[PDB]
Amino acid sequence: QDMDRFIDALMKKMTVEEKIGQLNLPVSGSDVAKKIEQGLVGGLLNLKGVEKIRDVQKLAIEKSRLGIPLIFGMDVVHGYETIFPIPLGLSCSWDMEAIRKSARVAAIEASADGISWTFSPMVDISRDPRWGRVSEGNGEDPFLGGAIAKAMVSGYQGIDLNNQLKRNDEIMACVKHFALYGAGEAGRDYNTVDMSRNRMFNEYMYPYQAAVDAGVGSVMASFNEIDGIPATANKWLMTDVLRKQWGFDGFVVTDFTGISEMIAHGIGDLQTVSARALNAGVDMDMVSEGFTGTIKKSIDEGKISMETLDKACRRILEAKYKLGLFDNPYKYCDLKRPKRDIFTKEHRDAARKIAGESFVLLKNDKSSANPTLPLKKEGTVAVIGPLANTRSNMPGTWSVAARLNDYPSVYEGLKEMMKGKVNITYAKGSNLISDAAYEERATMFGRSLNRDNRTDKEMLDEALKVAANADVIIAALGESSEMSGESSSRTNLALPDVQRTLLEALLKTGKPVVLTLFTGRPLTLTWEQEHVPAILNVWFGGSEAAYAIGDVLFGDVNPSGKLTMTFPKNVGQIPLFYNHKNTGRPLLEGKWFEKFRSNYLDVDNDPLYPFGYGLSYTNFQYSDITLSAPTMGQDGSVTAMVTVTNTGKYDGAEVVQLYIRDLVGSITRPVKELKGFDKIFLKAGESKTVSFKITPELLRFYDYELNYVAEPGDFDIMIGGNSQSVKTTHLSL
Amino acid sequence: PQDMDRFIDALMKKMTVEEKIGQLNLPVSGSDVAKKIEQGLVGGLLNLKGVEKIRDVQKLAIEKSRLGIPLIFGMDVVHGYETIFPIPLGLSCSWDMEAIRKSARVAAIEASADGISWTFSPMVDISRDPRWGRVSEGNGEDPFLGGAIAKAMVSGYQGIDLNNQLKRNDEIMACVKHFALYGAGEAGRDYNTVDMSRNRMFNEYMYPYQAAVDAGVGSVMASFNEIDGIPATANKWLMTDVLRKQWGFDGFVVTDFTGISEMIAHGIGDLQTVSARALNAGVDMDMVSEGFTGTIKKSIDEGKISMETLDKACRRILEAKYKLGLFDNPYKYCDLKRPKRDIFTKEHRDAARKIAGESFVLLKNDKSGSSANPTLPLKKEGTVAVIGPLANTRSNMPGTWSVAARLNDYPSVYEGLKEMMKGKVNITYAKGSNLISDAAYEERATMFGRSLNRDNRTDKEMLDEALKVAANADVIIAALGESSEMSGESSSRTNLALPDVQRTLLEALLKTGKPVVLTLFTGRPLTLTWEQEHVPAILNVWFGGSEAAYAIGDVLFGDVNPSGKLTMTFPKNVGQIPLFYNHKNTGRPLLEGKWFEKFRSNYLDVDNDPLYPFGYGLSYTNFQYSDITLSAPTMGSVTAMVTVTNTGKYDGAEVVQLYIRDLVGSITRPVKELKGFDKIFLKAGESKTVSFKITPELLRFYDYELNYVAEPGDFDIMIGGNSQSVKTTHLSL
Ligand SMILES: [Mg+2]
Ligand SMILES: [Mg+2]
Repeated sequence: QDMDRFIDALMKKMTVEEKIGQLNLPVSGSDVAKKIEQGLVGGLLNLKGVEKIRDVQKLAIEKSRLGIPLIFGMDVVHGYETIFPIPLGLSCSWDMEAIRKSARVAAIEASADGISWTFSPMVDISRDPRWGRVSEGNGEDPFLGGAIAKAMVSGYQGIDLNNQLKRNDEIMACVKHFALYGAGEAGRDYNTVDMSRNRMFNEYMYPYQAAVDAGVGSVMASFNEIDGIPATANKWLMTDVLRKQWGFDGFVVTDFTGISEMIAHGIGDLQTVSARALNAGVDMDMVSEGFTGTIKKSIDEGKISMETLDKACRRILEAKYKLGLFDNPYKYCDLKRPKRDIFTKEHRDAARKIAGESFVLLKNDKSSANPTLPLKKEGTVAVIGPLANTRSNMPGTWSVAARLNDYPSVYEGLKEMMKGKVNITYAKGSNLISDAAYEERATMFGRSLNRDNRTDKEMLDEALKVAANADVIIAALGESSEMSGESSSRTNLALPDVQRTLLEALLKTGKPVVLTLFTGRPLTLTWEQEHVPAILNVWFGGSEAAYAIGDVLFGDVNPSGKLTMTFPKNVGQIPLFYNHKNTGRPLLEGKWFEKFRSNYLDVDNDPLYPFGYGLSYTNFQYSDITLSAPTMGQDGSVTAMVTVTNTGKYDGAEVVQLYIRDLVGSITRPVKELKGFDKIFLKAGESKTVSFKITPELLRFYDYELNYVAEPGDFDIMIGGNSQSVKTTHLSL
Repeated sequence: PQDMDRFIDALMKKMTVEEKIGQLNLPVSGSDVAKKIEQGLVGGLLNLKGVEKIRDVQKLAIEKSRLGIPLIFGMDVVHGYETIFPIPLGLSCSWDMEAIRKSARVAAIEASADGISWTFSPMVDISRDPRWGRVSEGNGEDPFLGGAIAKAMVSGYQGIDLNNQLKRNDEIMACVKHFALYGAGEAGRDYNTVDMSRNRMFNEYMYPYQAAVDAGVGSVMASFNEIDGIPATANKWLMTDVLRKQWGFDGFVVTDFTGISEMIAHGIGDLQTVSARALNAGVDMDMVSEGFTGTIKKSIDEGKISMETLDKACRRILEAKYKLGLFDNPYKYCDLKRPKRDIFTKEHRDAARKIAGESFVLLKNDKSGSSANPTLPLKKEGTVAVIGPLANTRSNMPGTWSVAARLNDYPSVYEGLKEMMKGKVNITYAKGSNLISDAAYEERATMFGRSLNRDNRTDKEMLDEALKVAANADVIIAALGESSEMSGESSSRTNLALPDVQRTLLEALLKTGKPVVLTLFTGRPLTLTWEQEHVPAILNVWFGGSEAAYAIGDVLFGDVNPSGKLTMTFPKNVGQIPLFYNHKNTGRPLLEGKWFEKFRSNYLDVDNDPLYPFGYGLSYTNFQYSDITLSAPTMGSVTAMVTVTNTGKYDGAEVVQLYIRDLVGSITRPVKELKGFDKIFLKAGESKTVSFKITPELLRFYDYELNYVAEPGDFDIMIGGNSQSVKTTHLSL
């Protein structure tokens, strides 16, 4: 109606070259202004500062023939300047409102600085902790993945589908990486992906669909091939699935240089592969110049229709309309806003809050028979390890707008907040890893630890001198932030060598030790789980991480996070995940080892920590399940409720999880699927009922012909505090 | 060709429904099945050993059943009956199709002589996961090599003229297994889920089964794994669309052990329901499950199975027996004088020793200290100590899947060397270490009669004993690695290294200063970076079979020049799995020499390369290749020819391998694929010419639409001594 008629007239004034130019998305890198004057830039990524963005925008408005405004993109992944936990840690909060509010805040900060478009949320399902980009995602499960995709896009864009992007603090979200990028073979970033159509839809695709359903304005095509076709050239995925079946209405952008990397892939030259991508459904070309370089010749030669180009152009224009940018090219260019909106205390309070509700307590034995945690606010507490006094490694990877050198390290932030209460000391203890050249590439992008030439024994001795002065050791150990993220694959998931050696020495002091574990991925921790009294997985907490860790270790906040990705025992178990098929020879409960079952010779089938695992300072008690009927026909739905009681000594939160088992299928079904969850707070002593409505929709799945169906027969309804501790009841449809 | 049909029509028109279902029944032996046979309810038996026992049982089916339909007697004769050839994986490393077909000929001659008419072999599952114990039973990761051996083996069992097979009483019906994809079990755990695209199936995994069908294989065995979420035994797309309609298979499909009933645990229904689905899918014979005898008639009465479907399955069982000549002579294989004539003769064992020697792979043979010469070949003098838990065990020599073998009768490494080297070398022994630290793990690793007699002794005592022998020897043969039952069925490892205590024993032996030859026993690729750096000489002896000790002497002391070449990639660590030679390029490939480069497809903690590539294997001599002469630059055919010259001091064989790379595809193509090979023998200083014929058919692949096509365009033709060091020339189609 309004939009259509307005874009109609604009497009009537546009040459074929100007339409192609709308598809072009370079970096800002005097240079770029010449392209804009010629009409060749549809948008810009990675320019920073509201004042520079406005100046570039004035060029498009006043010096291109047609005055079409630009989109301004950036990877706002878990914060602009206020830095939240890395997405993988954030997912462990299981707190959909807190996650939406973290996106709302990032949108407000980046919009204050002229950014209208973020390459986020990342929703790739991942079952392989070798892939460093698992830190950017939501874990292994497509139901939780879908809800979080929903929280992030609604936080970025607005909650009401029919009233998004209309505020100057709402920005366009970009869901990535369509698709299956998390199944890169052997955990190596960019590697081949291959899987059946059924596995895709039943296990990998839904979180993309949730983002589209949530209103996401853009989609990014992934680097990986699918069915032998790079995603950026896959008509089936970019048209049949994304548009025909899912009903997406925004535009598709490639990843960085996605188009020209298809040459490397092995499917042709730049003209050939640019036309395939445009014909596939790809709308916007990030840096490759494949569209600008070759579309007009391909149209000349009949390999692309004017129709195809006009669709892609209109989608670019439609996004700019929906953002409000024809109404006002400077909607996001308020030079006053960054002082009012960026790194405020209200933003930092909420990031610190959610950080301490995202950490995951994996162990809390004795080290006196009290649990080691929480810690008494007294005495002397030494913080020892390579991660104890580094500012730049606090935000996590993918924080390209952060102020790395400004945020407090663990040693600093605890010393400040416990001023007058606890004597906080420090020892580096060890390097990151004994391999210096590895430590260097693990600490790039400003994350150096300023590695010395001290022998491992020199730092070891210094740390034991300091630990003898202390009552409790906080071992700050694990990964550097850039040991995860893009192009950060590991074949080994252990605690690095010199750190584990430092750790045992600290355990040999007989003093209580709290492992404060920094990581972007599941790690292999069987030794730590056996020998270390207390273990808190702090992932990477963001810019406020030090204080949140102080909140949790000293009991000001009772930990409530739970794993959203499985923690295998060793690397040989990958992939290991909670929602697997039963197989025809399952190892039954307690039976490892049994010959001629599906198990290994040298380790049992179990993860170290299952999906949904998370301890608390307090314990929770579950009743059995109350179903409102045993069959579904009775009312078309049923209700499954339990009462959870806080039986310990601490007010605390508990993530109640709903699992379902389709017992008999026309194809093999998983042994459980997350189908619901509810995070509740309980005062010590109090109880509450948690109900879940079971609907026929909740039981659907893509059968062998890819029909989305619920089949009659029996289900097991389970509820509990992780995918291994559940009460069970029984329903049929 | 109509005599068979008229005969089987006449027999089938006399059969009650029950007796037709009887023919479909394959129980194990245990009136051990004599009640069942008398009621006409047994189509064959498996694992009955003894020609006289088989003859008595068979006389029961002739004389005591109403119709006198004779039985087929099956057994897993995989790489030998009592003359044991190397395990298939080690056997595939010979690259000698003629010697491989002769190994099945010998096994068939021995197995028929003892009454067996039917072997479950060849196993042609492609695998790229060395965690899976069953790679020992296969042919490696490549489908062109695997298909040739499929043909070699089926021709060996049944006869070379596919139009004139099974007519002799020393030819037996083979069974290709396990159809299909059983080698892609997830996380390398046996029986676990398999999922992949239809495109990967046919370009990467499927051809060895078809090659066997084309070779005339009489029967086919459904695998344990699910495929597209349907267990292979219920998969009608697989068993009917692919196997018969597309490939033209004329024989019959048998299940693996209790395959049908294990579909209940798969989660696809009760015994009657899955039994009906399998017979409707194209499964003809039911191994032990009793699902066909238990439910088929009930399902016909209920209208879930047609008679025509039952008659189809029955007819193929009867055609199998006819083709074996069994109706005409039910006792064709029941000659009580044939055991002494045909089983474990000098001639058979000679051929086993020859091929074993020609299958071991020389992985490393560096000279050390002040030696003018490499350690191998050893000099026929002085004292050579054989040390390690594989040094003096007879029962572990055959390898896994030697069910008929005589575990006590085959010489251990120290005995064979001792007697063959009498009067030239003083051969001594020390156990050195247990197989592994965890005793419970050793007993699971040495079951099925493979005990090493673990003592009460401490590791130190055994080390002191070994080092005391070692100090009196001139050279040490470190006989280390796996027991036989650490591979095979249900023998997955999540750790692919040398066991802890053996590693320790090796390090002490290296520290003696005396030369050390690691003689590595194993049924799978191991991770050997430490050994590749610290051991001067390494020979992979896999498991050589009944004559392994004698062939180990042949090679170690020089009379045989090692010619084996790897058929499966050895990764540097488990974190690299899957790693294999025929992968896609990706869009961000790490170029040669570039590790580590950020934003390439590589790892942080290891480069992308295997420790030893596919087709790798050394010699005591050197082979040099001329450049490739192509008879024409563009595609009748074209001819690709090199000259190979033995430039070193010893006669020896060399596997010449041909690789082809399709440069641009409509889908991504592998960086190279084996397309030919040729094992030549060169006297020292001799040159020979090696020529391959490149036809369009050799360049066909399955495209996105699963059309089998060669696409015009450019090709790299390569010839070399392994998949990483090749001469290159260029062919255009
Ligand atoms: Mg069901
Ligand atoms: Mg081509």
